[PDB]
Amino acid sequence: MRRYEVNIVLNPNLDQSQLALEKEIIQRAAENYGARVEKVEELGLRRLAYPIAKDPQGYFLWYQVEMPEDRVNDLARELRIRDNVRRVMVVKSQEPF
Repeated sequence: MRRYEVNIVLNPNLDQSQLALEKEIIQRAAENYGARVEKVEELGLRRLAYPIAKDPQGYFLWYQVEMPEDRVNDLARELRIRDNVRRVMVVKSQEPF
């Protein structure tokens, strides 16, 4: 197991209902791939470095997870297939919470 930060950008135009659903899907996927979700932060709306799906902003979520290294790429791939997920970036945790 190793600790990673998962940075997720979502469609900025979601209702709180839809948003809550997307977070539930993310957590189930992480658990299905063996991750322990240690911390979740809702960062909120930011201007993207470049527009995605023609929208210049995105709703940001950040997770600190501990999970097997061999499954990290499969989880990122599973997350990127939801239509509301605009961007996923996973980095190794340097200064964990």
